[PDB]
Amino acid sequence: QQQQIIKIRITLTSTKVKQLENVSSNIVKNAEQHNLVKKGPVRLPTKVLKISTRKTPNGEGSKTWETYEMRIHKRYIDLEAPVQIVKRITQITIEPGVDVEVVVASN
Amino acid sequence: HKHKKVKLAVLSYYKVDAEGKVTKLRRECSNPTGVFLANHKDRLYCGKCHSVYKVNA
Amino acid sequence: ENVWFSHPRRYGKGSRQCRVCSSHTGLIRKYGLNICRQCFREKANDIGFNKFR
Amino acid sequence: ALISKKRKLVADGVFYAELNEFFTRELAEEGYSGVEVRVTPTKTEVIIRATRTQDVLGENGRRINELTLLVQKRFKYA
Amino acid sequence: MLMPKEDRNKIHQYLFQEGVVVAKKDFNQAKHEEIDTKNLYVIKALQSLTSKGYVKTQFSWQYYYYTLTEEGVEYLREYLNLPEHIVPGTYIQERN
RNA sequence: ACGGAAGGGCACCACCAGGAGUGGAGCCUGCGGCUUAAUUUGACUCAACACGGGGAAACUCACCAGGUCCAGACACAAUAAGGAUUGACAGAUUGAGAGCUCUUUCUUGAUUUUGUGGGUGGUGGUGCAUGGCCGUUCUUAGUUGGUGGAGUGAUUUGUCUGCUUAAUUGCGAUAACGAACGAGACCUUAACCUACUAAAUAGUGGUGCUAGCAUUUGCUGGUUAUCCACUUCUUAGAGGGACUAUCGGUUUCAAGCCGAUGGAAGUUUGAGGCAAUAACAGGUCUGUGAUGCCCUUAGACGUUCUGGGCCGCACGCGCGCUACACUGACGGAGCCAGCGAGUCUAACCUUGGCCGAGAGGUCUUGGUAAUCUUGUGAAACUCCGUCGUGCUGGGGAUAGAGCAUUGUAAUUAUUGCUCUUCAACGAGGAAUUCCUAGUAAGCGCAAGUCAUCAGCUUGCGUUGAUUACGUCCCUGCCCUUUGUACACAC
Ligand SMILES: [Mg+2]
Ligand SMILES: [Mg+2]
Ligand SMILES: [Mg+2]
Ligand SMILES: [Mg+2]
Ligand SMILES: [Mg+2]
Ligand SMILES: [Mg+2]
Ligand SMILES: [Mg+2]
Ligand SMILES: [Mg+2]
Ligand SMILES: [Mg+2]
Ligand SMILES: [Mg+2]
Ligand SMILES: [Mg+2]
Ligand SMILES: [Mg+2]
Ligand SMILES: [Mg+2]
Ligand SMILES: [Mg+2]
Ligand SMILES: [Mg+2]
Ligand SMILES: [Mg+2]
Ligand SMILES: [Mg+2]
Ligand SMILES: [Mg+2]
Ligand SMILES: [Mg+2]
Repeated sequence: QQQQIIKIRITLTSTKVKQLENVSSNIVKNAEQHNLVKKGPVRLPTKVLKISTRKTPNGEGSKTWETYEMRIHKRYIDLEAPVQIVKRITQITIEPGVDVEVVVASN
Repeated sequence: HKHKKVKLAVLSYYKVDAEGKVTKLRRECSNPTGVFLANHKDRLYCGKCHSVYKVNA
Repeated sequence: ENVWFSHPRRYGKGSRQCRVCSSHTGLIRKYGLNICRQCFREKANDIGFNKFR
Repeated sequence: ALISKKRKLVADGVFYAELNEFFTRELAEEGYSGVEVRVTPTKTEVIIRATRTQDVLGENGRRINELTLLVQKRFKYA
Repeated sequence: MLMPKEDRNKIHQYLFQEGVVVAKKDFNQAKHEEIDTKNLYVIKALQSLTSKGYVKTQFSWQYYYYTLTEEGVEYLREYLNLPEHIVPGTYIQERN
């Protein structure tokens, strides 16, 4: 409760890299002036969701195909912080379009 | 395409002044919905027993 | 009181339909869209699927 | 509830597309323009971008808690 | 064809209890969520309400959104035998 | 607009030089025809014919033979509580353990029935009534106006002789001047970064700790409060980098073009995404709870259930798979990808052990995933052998017997496996397609479809040519001049 290590991992997933990198920057900064020992934001390979469809609602025409894409960007940060203050600072100001998962480890 | 719904009165109950007490045979059993049922040909139509019915008359 | 009103629809075409139009044909099942190809085209932008290359 | 990130973010897009069409069909005379979904911990807030924000809110909150009831009932939200 | 009065009551009371119903357009579903009756029953009961008024109906992706009307609240409260205007039924209930 | 008029251009959906083929065989698959109870349909040059994401056992399904049900709102007039209506055991009947209908007598209770209106549904009609979308003209390079100039006018110039470009891209010429759309720019992706930010979900070196060797350090197995360090390789954010740079040649010495050097990169750096105006009676009413109108709506063209058909086979055509062998087949050994996908929102991707010739089974495991399947140990390929020019140990159609798996169900054989049968086919006619560099071609793999099923498609990597950097001969398209009695425009 009083200055105790937590072994936290904050996993950030999104389809919008700009805001995903804003939240990542906010986390790293809040670790910085709070003097943490943190493992920097690890960027996982982008996942490209591809859907290939015929363009024509019927079947007539030249056989033209479309490949729609969704890009999923995944990052995660590891922190060793007291639970109360980081919970207060990270529960709040959750930017839209970014899914945040905070998980405790026993490593 | 149904029963005629004729003006049926109470059946299986004979009278009340039948020289001189009420005469209703087939004393009250555990079938209240007592009540009289269908007999087709040595059979009775299971009307209330959702689980068990072991009786023949 | 109706035992004759249902035949198995657990697998195959008849077991699935578009969540938008209820069509069993051209259905996209990747990632659990369960939308037909025509409706996906008309709705890909606000699902998050875009054309880049 | 134990879903992969791929299928989760696809479902989130499909949720948005259905919400958008529902509001398009319901909020016609209300001048509905678009919708935005912010998912915060313990609460998901749905912002409806509309021209006349009076009739969409009805009187004392009419047609906005009706919509909240409909949205949570279709999408199984507590 | 028909519909038991108990099921029609348990749908009307559910409708009046919060003002809205959502029913997936799936006949044969045999169980609506949070209404103890057939999905076909809720769809047709609410359709009978809609045709005579009393209810607004919107479809939107196979799901049958149903809303009570200000004139159908009076009919439902007379139907369910509830105190007159004592219970709004139940839109303006807590937050106000 | 058209021309069996002249000129100029452009383009491997044109040709030249060639490569691989296709057309010939057997199979697969779509189409017509024939057959049929039905063999549901739409589309017919490019711009129909592995297309409708169309790999149909049921479902899908629209068709055929049948059987149910109403999921016919609502309003009005009757029908009823001396009961408008509902549902059934058993038997007959029925494909049926459908009370469908009868026999029967129970059950239920203005929830319904009948008629009238009025609704609803419909993969019913009409794509020549429409919307949306898509395809095509055309991915070509084209379109438009303000002011000015020409003309009574419709119209015209600008928007062009030439040169140049992939480009109406430009340089120029110039009664035009300055502009807008389109092109380009842009965006995504591929290639470079020992420079930045960091990583036990990526990797590497030491070793706290070891450890197994053969040896005395080469190969390796292990732990990150059962260690230290780092970022080259991987990842992805921010940036940088190319601008055809430099030099030479050539050009009306301009736009540009060519060569060399350098460079990760010099074909618009490669490939794509988006993509103007005006149109087509192009396709789709069978994607849509898009839709007008017509048709139908209870003995239904609504919906469901059972069975069947969609696959039916004198035949004609299209996309294809496998081949005709030794640049090979077969056996053994070597043995290397990239793009993916994946279950508790229920059985998905499956390691390992065991069993079985095999297909497969079985007991566990890990993975909601840079973590585990998975180093997807892929095939072609490489090496060593067997065969030896024989329709042969090429080829694997057809067919028999059996073992399995998916599924409610496999017969008209779902598919797989085993043994057996061992056809045509000896390189393919007239004709015809695609293609210029990591391309063609060969080779597989993942994904879509998907319970099962790919000989299909969409992508991905592996191996990796030959030929030409051109022309207007053929074909098509565009432009200019010209002729027209065409404008429903040859
Ligand atoms: Mg040639
Ligand atoms: Mg051939
Ligand atoms: Mg052939
Ligand atoms: Mg059938
Ligand atoms: Mg002018
Ligand atoms: Mg002009
Ligand atoms: Mg432009
Ligand atoms: Mg451009
Ligand atoms: Mg690096
Ligand atoms: Mg047309
Ligand atoms: Mg067929
Ligand atoms: Mg790999
Ligand atoms: Mg032989
Ligand atoms: Mg052989
Ligand atoms: Mg054999
Ligand atoms: Mg099949
Ligand atoms: Mg196909
Ligand atoms: Mg040709
Ligand atoms: Mg003449």
